[PDB]
Amino acid sequence: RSELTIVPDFYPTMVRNFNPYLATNLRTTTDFIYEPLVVFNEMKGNTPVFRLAESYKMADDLMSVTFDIRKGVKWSDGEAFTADDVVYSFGLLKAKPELDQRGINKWVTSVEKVDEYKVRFRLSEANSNVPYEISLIPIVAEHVWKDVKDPTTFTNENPVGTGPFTVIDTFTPQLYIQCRNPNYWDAANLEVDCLRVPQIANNDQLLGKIVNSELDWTSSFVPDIDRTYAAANPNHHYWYPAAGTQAFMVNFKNPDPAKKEALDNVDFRRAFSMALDRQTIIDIAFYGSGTVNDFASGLGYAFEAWSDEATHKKYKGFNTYDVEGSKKLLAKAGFKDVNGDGFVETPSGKSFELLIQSPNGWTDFNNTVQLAVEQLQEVGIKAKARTPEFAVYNQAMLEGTYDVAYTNYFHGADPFTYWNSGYNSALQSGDGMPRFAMHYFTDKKLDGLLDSFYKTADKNEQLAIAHGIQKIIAENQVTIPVMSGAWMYQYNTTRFTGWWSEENPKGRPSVWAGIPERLLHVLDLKPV
Repeated sequence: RSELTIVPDFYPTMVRNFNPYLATNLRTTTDFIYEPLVVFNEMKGNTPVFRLAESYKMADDLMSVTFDIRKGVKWSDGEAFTADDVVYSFGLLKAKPELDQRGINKWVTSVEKVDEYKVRFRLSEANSNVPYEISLIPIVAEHVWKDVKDPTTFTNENPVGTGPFTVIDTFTPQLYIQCRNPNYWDAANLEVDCLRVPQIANNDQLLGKIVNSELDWTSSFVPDIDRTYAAANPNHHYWYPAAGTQAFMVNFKNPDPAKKEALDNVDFRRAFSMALDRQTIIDIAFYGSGTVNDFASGLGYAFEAWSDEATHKKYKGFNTYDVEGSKKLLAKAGFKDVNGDGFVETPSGKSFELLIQSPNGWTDFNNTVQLAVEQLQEVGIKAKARTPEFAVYNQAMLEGTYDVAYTNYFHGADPFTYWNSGYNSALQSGDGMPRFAMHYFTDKKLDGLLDSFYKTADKNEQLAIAHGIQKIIAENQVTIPVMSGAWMYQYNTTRFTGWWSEENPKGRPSVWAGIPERLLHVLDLKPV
């Protein structure tokens, strides 16, 4: 019996709740107990990997999509998994919207049974991203939940699932073990017999247990990891691939004529970007946990699959640490120190200072701004750090009164979330809008491409649209991308091999609930 010790989440004690539809539950329910129809491998162009369903096909009008259920799949209790399960699950969520955590009801008007192994989702809007959203919704057993009078308080203590681990072998306040689904449709590929889940309340307890080498799969913050964890045992490894993008946003409509002259100048934005030392920002402010983002468009290495490598190379130098190239571009653009103070004045000769914002209390971001100031000072740009409370920092962007601001962004399964929220001109106005697109740069074509990204299910067409967005953003150096966050993930080779890593980058390696790829990952694990 091979047991794999995982820590998808911390708890003060173990409470037996495997209801996939409750916010508060055990983090080994989704994916392990209830297998999705499809798991999209986001790190790899968001390519779908077929599991419970064999295939899906959207209508050319993109108002509906059908899935073909794989035949022969059984619930850990022996019962057959069919379209009836899919139809029931979505109906349950449609009728009791609080069970719908992801808000899928927004997209799916109804789910109908085409036949025992084929289901059709009817949509309320043309959107080729719906199959991806559908994949994230857990499917339960109709023959079981139909008799569950209270799905909102039901704790599902003796789960009947389609996933690889459905048997609750041990359950105590300090530990629970979830073992192999005896009717698992893909048992041949499952070599791990059980999931050993130890109770760990916080980072302190985890650190102690992880350095002692008693864990296999974790996704927790580990301080001074190379010294504390890596050096303790040669079987101690970790891989932190790229995540969400972080950057400095410049205000194109700065109300100060002099500052605008600088910010609303593509060459100055490029100089500003070449002065930054990205790798140092990651190593110092983020303790080495992050990835350099030298994409002028901000695409980032989490989506290199979507990148037009030619557009990347062409502007990559404007997003690489280059002190003398910076001083030179500024010189060529007319930004000269006519005052004699060591700081560049605008080309029309006006003096200026740039206030760089970061929310009060966000230490890593605050330190990043401080480093940016030092670095900008080396090229003649006069900047000063400021740390207003988030509300003000946020209001200043929505009101367009700020100069420069460091910020992170939401990170989707593909580049859309970043590009749309960060650059769609329609998001720069209206009441209740976030700060993400508040740089005030506008381009009718760019918006056109963003709004068409999901209006085609033709991948290559969509891919072309991606390249189109990338070129517009990169050539205008709209913002100054700095880095990509890190996906936390540590693995131990003492008991298993096959782990994903920089050398074997099959996908997002984290063990957290919310990372569907963890199912495919556990399936690549082989005991030692």
